[PDB]
Amino acid sequence: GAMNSSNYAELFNNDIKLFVDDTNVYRVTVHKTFEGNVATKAINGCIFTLNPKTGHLFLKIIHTSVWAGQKRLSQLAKWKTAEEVSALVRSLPKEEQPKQIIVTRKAMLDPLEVHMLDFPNIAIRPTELRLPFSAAMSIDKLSDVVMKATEPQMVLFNIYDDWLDRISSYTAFSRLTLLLRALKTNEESAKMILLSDPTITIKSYHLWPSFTDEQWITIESQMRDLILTEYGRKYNV
Amino acid sequence: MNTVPFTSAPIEVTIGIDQYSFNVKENQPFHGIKDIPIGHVHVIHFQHADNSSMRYGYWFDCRMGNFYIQYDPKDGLYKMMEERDGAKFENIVHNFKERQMMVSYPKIDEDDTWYNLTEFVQMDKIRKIVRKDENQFSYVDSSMTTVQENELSDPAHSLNYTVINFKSREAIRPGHEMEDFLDKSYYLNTVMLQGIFKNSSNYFGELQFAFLNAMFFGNYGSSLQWHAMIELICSSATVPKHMLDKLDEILYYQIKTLPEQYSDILLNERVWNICLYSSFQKNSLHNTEKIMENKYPELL
Ligand SMILES: O=C(N/N=C/c1cccs1)C1CC1
Repeated sequence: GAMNSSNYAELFNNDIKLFVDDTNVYRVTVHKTFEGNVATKAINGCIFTLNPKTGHLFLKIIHTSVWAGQKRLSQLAKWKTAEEVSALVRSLPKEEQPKQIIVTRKAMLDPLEVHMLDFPNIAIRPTELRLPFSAAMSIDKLSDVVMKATEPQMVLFNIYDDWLDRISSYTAFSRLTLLLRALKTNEESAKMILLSDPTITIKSYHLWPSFTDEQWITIESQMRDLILTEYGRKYNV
Repeated sequence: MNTVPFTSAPIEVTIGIDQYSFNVKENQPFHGIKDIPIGHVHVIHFQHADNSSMRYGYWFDCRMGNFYIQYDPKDGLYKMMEERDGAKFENIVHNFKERQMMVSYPKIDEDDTWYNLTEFVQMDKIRKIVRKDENQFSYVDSSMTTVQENELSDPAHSLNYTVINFKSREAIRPGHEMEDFLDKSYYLNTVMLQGIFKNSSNYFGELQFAFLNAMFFGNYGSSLQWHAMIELICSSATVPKHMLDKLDEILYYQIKTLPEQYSDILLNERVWNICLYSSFQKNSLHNTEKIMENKYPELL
């Protein structure tokens, strides 16, 4: 069934599942041509495939060369995403293959389903949640590896850093979606909040600063706070 | 011309023959239907005055034997049967005609409707979809489910339509996922036409039988099967030109014959809007598009 607030704790049970987000797969800039017509230039993009229980992120980098000589690129993006997700599952040992894949956008259902025909026992599900995974490219280290890539490339991260050493998956995922929500609704302010203090560093093998427990409490409140201010500005409420 | 005599009419019933129908009263002296045109399949179907649900009936071809109808008070239905004694049967027919207790198959000579609806339907293929090989004729009703319906219970009573599924390995070649799903040509032409049906006439034939079961019996899974077979052609970029033109004629006469009051239960909005306006073949069904627009603009 479709994933929603009701069946939300199912994310953190012991059935393996992946979220797949395709919002950053086909990225362009729009510009004007000499003759004044509009043209797009593609830039490198990514499939954001995440295990919400473990934090394991399978960032599949989509090099612009994939688009060369192809038509209907936004439609092709969905099929390429499905082809790469499927290839990822085939690459995984059987005991690591997911039992569900949850796509953040309903247009991915038919492509993934078609590509996953070889895995009838993997359930492809939509979601009613409004997840902020599009903001993944607001995370400096992920944007950097995507933009530097010269070939297709899979890069593996733990998007929770070492948080699970100290908090539950449930809490880790809420923190992650809170941060990404904030980065989405007001990137500049969100990033300011994370980095204002020069004495709280990001480990070379991490994505986020090494906040202590109490500092995470303050940070989250600052992120909360930002998101509701923005909602206030956006709806004149 | 051929005859299907009736032993009696013990219960009030609306009798259909092909696209015609007659109300018969309880124990009205009714003894059959005459002047049935040889050369096509036919269907005789019953809706009891007392059970407005349950439609039911028999597909037959008068060339394959002498058939008649007999009410069975145990099972509560008009049953088709075969008379092997040719002499005994001509005798019954002649006497009833002499007594003029038979209605005449009421064909207008201008009218090719039934031919047009049944052009590719052949009794031999019907008996493969409705498997009951002790009889030369085939019983269909309102409740019978299809094989594909059964996969998602009693197989003896199933409609064994050819299974079409757009998200299956059958339909999708590995490595041509996107191509085959957006452009079903390989599934239509290689898998279904060359592979399973062997030729377009068998495919059209099943398409037409499914339609007729859908609109005469109110058989839900027949309507599903008719729409799927339309969608497969319309969603193929490469169709033989002779199939497109024959398809437009086939659908035209089906839409034309459609009860106006059942237009919203027998025509799937999505499928029709996609075939007529989005699909590869949007421009290839002029007659069908023109009758759909003038008769059911609401659905679109
Ligand atoms: O759901 C249905 N209802 N049909 C009613 C009918 C009654 C008599 C003829 S058709 C079937 C798809 C058509």
